[PDB]
Amino acid sequence: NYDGTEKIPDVMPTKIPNLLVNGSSGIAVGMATNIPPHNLTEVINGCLA
DNA sequence: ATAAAATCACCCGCACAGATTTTTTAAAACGCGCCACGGGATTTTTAAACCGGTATTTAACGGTGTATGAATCCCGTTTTATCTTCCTTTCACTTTCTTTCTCCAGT
Repeated sequence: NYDGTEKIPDVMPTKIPNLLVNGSSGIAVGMATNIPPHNLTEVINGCLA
């Protein structure tokens, strides 16, 4: 952490494709993102395919 | 000094609706000119009124069976009369800045 007295995970070991099913939206310097949500069953079927 | 409840400015990308701002275009206008058109004075011809008569074609009249016009009752629409308001304006007051007049200690 900032004081060097704790530990924080670098990334989560997720079982869910969260990015596609929930989307995202943010504004940065020189760029931006905009992603719509989706349906979980269709994403799972696509991953299996 | 402990409790209860509230409010606002800016940064970073991107897409779009709305508000100016040039730019182009069609209508209105002006000056000059010429010839198409209408006025005036003869020739010509034909549309309609007038006499017949005849042969149809219409309107006024007497029964039935409706469709609608005036009256009543409402509710959205638009006018008109009637309140409050923010900028213009001065203006007497207040405040604040600039120059001047002394004091005055020192030598």
